[PDB]
Amino acid sequence: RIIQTTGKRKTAIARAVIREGKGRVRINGKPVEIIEPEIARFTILEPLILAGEEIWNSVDIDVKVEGGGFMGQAEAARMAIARALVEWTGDMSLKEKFMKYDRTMLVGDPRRTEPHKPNRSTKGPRAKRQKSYR
Amino acid sequence: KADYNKRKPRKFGKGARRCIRCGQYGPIIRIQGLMLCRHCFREVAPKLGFRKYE
Amino acid sequence: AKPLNERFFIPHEIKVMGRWSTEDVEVRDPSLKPYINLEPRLLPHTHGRHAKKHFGKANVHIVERLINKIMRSGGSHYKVAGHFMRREHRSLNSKKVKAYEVVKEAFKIIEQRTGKNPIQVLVWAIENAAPREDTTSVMFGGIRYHVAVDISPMRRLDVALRNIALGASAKCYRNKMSFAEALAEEIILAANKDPKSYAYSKKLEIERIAESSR
Amino acid sequence: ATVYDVPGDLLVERVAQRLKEIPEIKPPEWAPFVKTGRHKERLPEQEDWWYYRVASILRRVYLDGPVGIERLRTYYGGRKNRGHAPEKFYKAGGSIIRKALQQLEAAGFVEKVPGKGRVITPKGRSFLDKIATELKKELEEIIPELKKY
Amino acid sequence: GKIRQGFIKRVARELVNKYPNEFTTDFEHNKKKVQELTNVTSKKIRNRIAGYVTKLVRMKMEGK
Amino acid sequence: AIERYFIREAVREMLIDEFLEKELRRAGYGGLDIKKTPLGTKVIIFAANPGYVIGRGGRRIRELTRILEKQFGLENPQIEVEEIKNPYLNAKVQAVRLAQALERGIHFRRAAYAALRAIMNNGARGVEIRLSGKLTGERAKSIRFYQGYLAKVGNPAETLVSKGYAQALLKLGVIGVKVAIMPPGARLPDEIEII
Amino acid sequence: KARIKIASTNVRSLDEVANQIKQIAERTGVRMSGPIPLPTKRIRITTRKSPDGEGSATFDRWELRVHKRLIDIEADERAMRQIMRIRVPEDVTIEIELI
RNA sequence: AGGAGGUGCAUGGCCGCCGUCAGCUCGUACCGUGAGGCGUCCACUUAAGUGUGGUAACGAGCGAGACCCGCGCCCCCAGUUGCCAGUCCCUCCCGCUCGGGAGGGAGGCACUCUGGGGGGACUGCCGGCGAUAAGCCGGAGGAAGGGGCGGGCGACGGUAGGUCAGUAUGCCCCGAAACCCCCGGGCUACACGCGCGCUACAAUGGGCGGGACAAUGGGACCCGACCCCGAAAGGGGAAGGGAAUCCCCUAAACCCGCCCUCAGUUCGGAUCGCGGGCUGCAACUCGCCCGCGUGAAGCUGGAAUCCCUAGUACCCGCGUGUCAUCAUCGCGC
Ligand SMILES: [Zn+2]
Repeated sequence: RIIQTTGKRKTAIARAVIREGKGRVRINGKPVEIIEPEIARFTILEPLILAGEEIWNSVDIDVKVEGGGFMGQAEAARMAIARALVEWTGDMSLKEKFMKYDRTMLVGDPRRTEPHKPNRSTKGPRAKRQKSYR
Repeated sequence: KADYNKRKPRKFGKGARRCIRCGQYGPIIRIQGLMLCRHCFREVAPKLGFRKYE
Repeated sequence: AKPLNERFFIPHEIKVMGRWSTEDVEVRDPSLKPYINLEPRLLPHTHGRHAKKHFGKANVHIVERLINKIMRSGGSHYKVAGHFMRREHRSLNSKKVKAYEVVKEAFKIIEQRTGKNPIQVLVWAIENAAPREDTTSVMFGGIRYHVAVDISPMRRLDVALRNIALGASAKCYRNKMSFAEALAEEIILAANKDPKSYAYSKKLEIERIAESSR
Repeated sequence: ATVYDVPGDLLVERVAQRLKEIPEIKPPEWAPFVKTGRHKERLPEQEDWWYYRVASILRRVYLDGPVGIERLRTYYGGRKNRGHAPEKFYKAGGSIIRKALQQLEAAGFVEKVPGKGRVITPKGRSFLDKIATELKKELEEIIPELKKY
Repeated sequence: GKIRQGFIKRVARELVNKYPNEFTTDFEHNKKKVQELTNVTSKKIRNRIAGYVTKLVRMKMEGK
Repeated sequence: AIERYFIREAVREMLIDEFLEKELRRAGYGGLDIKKTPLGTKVIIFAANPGYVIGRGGRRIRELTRILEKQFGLENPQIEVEEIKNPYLNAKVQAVRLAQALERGIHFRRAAYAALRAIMNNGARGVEIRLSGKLTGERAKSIRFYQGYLAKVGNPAETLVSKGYAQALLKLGVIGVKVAIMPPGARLPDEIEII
Repeated sequence: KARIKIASTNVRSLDEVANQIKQIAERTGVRMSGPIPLPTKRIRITTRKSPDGEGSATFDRWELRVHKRLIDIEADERAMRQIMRIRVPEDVTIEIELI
């Protein structure tokens, strides 16, 4: 038995497969334990800690992430892992725990980049050159 | 012997490209081979089929 | 340099930074208690959310707010310690990893020096650096009058955090002291109430001016 | 264990230390007098930077093989300080990469697939896997969460 | 602001006037009925018309 | 690439259209279109006055074929003429006719009113004509005549409304004429009916 | 097998041509792979609006979109003869390959 | 004939601004001798002359709205040039293999993705305010709560606002010259004042070795993998790609280890010497690139002043337009 889930953030897409195993979570071929920076590692690891030790050791996950930066990839992996755990467990208690902790774990982030416009487009959409007057 | 009032063959530079519609230098839009002066392209694009959905 | 266990630290419980708990942290004043957030959260990182929502800062962890505050450049259009600190490409703005590391180091230093919870020390510093009265102009008839007014708890907290961050930046600026060391010193001095802390000095000055214009 | 199971920096430094004993891998006669890339400012501060570079190249061939000189140059490039002009990314010199790949091939750790690049020989795979497994065995005591992998 | 346009108001009023028994207080029903009984072609326009009609029926039931 | 062929065809038809309009402005030019066929290409041109387009003795058509072949590079072109579906509904022909009348010497006010009345008699939701230039004095000015329903701003305005512009070369300068017409049966999104 | 590449500046013409090909294929009874819509090629050109330099800078973004579809059809005499006579409107462009 | 010769105070066309402001008008009627007035006013509401009610007015047109494009969630169809999760075979590696990992084949489209058609969000519901309506502030649910978020579309008129040096064009002028070609020089000068930017005045760092992660676009005298030579710039051969098949393309900021430890310094990178290359018919006036050597102001800034409300500002790199070479530049990512 396997379960597949997907997560998206910025421009990063993460596809996660959850199965029964020894609790070895691997991301892009690397163990999750040696992921850097520490902030990204914690971001990826939060759902497992929330779920608990027994479930973490019971199930294992394999994740493939493409696109975006390190933070975006970590967030996408976090979302995919949370969805996979929720679906696999099938219980609503941990689902409510996830909702009250961070509502966006199961619901993706809809924010995207605002297109640039003239008058310093390279700077950004609302950025503009300063006037001189006199 | 009457070899004058002739334009030298130029392969590169601002003098090697003319606006087909009006015959101009600096600028010429040659994206996808348009070879169209910027003003002419601005006033002709709808006929060519470009749309401004921005 | 740092030990491999610390480099690859793996938390197992829901506590701030995965190292310090908030069970024993106490807030004395009732004004700031509702807004001072001690919710269990190991990653103080909410991204840009809660900015759109009005009064959405009341549900953001203290450490997240401090990290965001220190993630800046200092100076710009204001002078603290009578100097500008316009650092453009050397600033921490938009570098949450660096801000997080700075806060972690500062908390470690505070814990080592004091023997008490760094979050508790931060709460004491915020309490001692939170002003209570200010002066503002009011327009009646055809002329304006300076009048002393109260400060809402949210503004108290924001001013306290801003003062702490500016003080740390000022005393780390162009010196031998690291930014984390400066932040730890700022928090310790603010908690201890000695005028040496910029936050406490600014609170005293604001209160004195409020009394004068009262 | 596998190369994927351990941090890159520790594995590459260990691999360079091991490669120090391989007679085929020796610095070129111009190694003392050459910067690693056009974007760099001053010479390397390590008297044995050649072995570190060779180890990194071997790891890159292992992970992303087949690879070529141009792609390795792109990887080994970086930002440059152009002075008053804004900084820009630049590639690295190809001589170091070419010589390192030739030396690795002579040692037998790398074999060239025509028109595709350089892949890792089974000998090189065994070498890297052995070093990685000893490194993981060392790391297991320090951190006990890697025992299940 | 979310204020009904003149043509939306007039269309909803005339529809409810002509067909009093074909509209109820359920927006899901009202949108379908508006679609069948009118040649509207835009989701937003049809939705706004249906909402206004539902409000009209609610007021009628209230008796005002 | 694929886009090169499309861009080349568009440029070629634009050049041919402009040249043919310049050559046949007096024949109520309305437009043209091309169709590729295995033997070659067939171009059909809409003209309200075929007589002039055909010319006399089959000389103008021969010259036009020769030009469209050698100058513009079209391969094996077959030129055909057709009647305008509604001469009073397309602005380009009407603008050209009004410019021709202005050049002839008819007073601008009466000419504009006559053209506008003719358009609305032939059928149109709305019409709007602007004349700009040295009208009634050295100081230039712009005047507008309008009646009916017309749209100027929005996607319906850019799609449904048909626009045309022309310049009349008077003795003492140039006068710009702009014509906007709303064809009958155009339905705005605002107005809807009940079934 | 035969590869059909159809490109056009309007979606409806491509839809009609694909529907015609689908009708031919289903009438013949041979296996057909549904039209694969390749990524649309959108070319954008930004041009300064003003014909001179005076005035605040403002630009217009002209855009042209080309839509492409791919079809794979089992190669047989009757079907290939039946699809060689497609209407192929002026805007649509057709490319035939055999493999 | 030709004119990049004057005239934008003779013009057409397009563009900035007042202004994405909400205003500008018409038919009949009414008042005033008349210029004009009413509707278009008053109270509330809206981003809006947007809407409700009162009214000497009743109706309508152009603006606004509406409309079109893209983003965000779900459903149907489609599966190659796109994707590889399950299943089978082959090869290789490790702790010698309980177990684990990598590549290729057949195979699948399951997930991502591409692109056509649909659903969804409509103040829809609950409480409150407003008058019970116009509407407004919160809450539930939800991907998206209040114009869902960002764009295109700029009315009657004016601005003798800029453009004849983009095209068109009236009059005047040159008309063997102001017309047309060719060579050389200039537009690149330099006591000085100013606008907008890049680099910095360092530890919120410089250097060295190592370790990770994108997207938009472009590619036929074109992009160029891959191989060989060179210390770098760069040179020689050359597969595939007419581009979901190949290339530009393993970005930087960020992370780990070491040196530097507050100093005009291992900050700063101007200014100059020698030498080696690339493009170009031609490189001194007047191009760009790399090696060694050199090492000027600058240690945070007066009065004053500018941008920005969320994936926005800041920080940091990349694509393209200009292009034989040259990007501290405009437009986007
Ligand atoms: Zn032109």
